Amino acid sequence: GITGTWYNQLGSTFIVTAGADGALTGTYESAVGNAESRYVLTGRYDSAPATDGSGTALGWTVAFKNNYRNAHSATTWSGQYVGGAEARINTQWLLTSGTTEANAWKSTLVGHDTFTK
Amino acid sequence: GITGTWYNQLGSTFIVTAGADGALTGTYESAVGNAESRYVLTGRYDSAPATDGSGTALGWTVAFKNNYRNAHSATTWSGQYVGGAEARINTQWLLTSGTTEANAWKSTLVGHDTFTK
Amino acid sequence: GITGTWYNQLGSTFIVTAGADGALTGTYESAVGNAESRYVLTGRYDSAPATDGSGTALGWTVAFKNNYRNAHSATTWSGQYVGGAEARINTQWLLTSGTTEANAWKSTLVGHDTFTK
Amino acid sequence: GITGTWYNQLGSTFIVTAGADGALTGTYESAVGNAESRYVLTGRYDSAPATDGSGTALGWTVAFKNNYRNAHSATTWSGQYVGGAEARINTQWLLTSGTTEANAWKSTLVGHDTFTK
Ligand SMILES: O=C(O)CCCC[C@@H]1SC[C@@H]2NC(=O)N[C@@H]21
Ligand SMILES: O=C(O)CCCC[C@@H]1SC[C@@H]2NC(=O)N[C@@H]21
Ligand SMILES: O=C(O)CCCC[C@@H]1SC[C@@H]2NC(=O)N[C@@H]21
Ligand SMILES: O=C(O)CCCC[C@H]1SC[C@@H]2NC(=O)N[C@@H]21
Repeated sequence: GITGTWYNQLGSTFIVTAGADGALTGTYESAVGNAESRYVLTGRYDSAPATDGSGTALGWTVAFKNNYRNAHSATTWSGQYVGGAEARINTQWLLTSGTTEANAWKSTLVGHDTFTK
Repeated sequence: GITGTWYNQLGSTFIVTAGADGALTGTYESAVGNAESRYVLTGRYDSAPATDGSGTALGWTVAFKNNYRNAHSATTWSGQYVGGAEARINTQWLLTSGTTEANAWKSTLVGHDTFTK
Repeated sequence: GITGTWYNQLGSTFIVTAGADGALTGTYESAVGNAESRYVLTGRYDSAPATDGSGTALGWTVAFKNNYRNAHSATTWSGQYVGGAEARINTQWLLTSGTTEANAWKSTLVGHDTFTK
Repeated sequence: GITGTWYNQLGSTFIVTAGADGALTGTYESAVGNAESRYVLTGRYDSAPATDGSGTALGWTVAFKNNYRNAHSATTWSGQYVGGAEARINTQWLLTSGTTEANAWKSTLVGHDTFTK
């Protein structure tokens, strides 16, 4: 279900593997922003969701540093996986950049991503 | 540095190790909500931040499922390590609960936690 | 342009008048939550947006109290208006409920609504 | 108890009057950002809050355009008034800037301000 290759609305690619333990591991490639090639991701998901048609809560983090460049930022996605013919992962994210103390009021962007297979 | 035992304004406890690879691993114990005992966390951080006075960007995730309890929820903290006169982690977070499609509009809480050692 | 009747993805109805002052006034009707009938809204908008084809910044508030009921809550929508053939208002919102101090950590939901005519 | 002159952690100044209907009217002056002098604000508040110790839900908007400047941006504050010894208004905010479609993913900042009398 959650494991596989997903794409959002900006065209970024989320490649993820959901493990026994509730662990998420894989790779993120952004189509936008100060980003090039793939980045490591890690996260967690609820490995025993409610049985009432509820979705599956999950979240993951990407620090946008790889061998090619470093944006000095990290993003976390919070959302849920909804399985089925039209499987989706619906999220909201927070992108925090390293700022000085004086600019910290402006260090965090908020947005929402929708991923489909 | 980031490795260590941190507490937030609620009294929750964040125990982390920062790997040289940009990995964050540890446990989280919440003082509030539908939680008891400790939860695995996993995250990422900028392992080569700027030194221009800027903080260190980081994020992590906790799914609130352990051997004791399952809240069917996942929270992500996005923020930055500030190495001022005091060690501090300022974050904003997103908590998403598993919900049916009907209730998805009301699935996600947002807040802000500050951590000191 | 902004002035008109708008509907979001949940089926809520936003009727507003954009004033010369940069004032937004109207009524809001939610299809979801603890709400019946129309509610008073007020907001503001950039009455002189960039000419580069950027959208128009705006926001508005609704306290969910009227003669029918009082949810002891208030939402604020923050976003931009984009004109043309398929004019749209894309927003993110914050919904804060009155709580005790002990429960302030869970007082605020976050979401996103997209409005069309 | 909401009416009056408030200051936040950044040094911004917030002058409000709460109307009986449940209106919020006033001016806002920002210590930071692409801002100078006063800005009209407007908003709503729960004029009939619970009487169990809960705060009063409120919200307000500021479009950062005035005689002096236009940032092509709007901020909304959502949160609650905690009355008593140290009157507080705890908020979270969304700041949206007019952008083109291409940059829309990065148009919104999120933050939180604490105001005191
Ligand atoms: O009630 C649940 O669903 C478990 C949530 C755990 C508590 C939340 S996570 C964000 C915030 N920071 C904390 O230390 N506790 C709350
Ligand atoms: O339940 C309440 O506290 C009052 C109803 C709030 C409904 C919310 S406001 C954000 C979202 N957009 C809508 O059109 N309805 C919901
Ligand atoms: O720079 C702009 O686009 C306009 C000024 C922005 C000031 C922001 S609004 C949120 C935060 N709280 C404040 O008191 N000031 C900043
Ligand atoms: O700081 C940067 O510019 C690098 C990261 C790129 C931004 C992101 S993360 C949220 C959004 N979703 C997505 O696929 N790309 C952008």
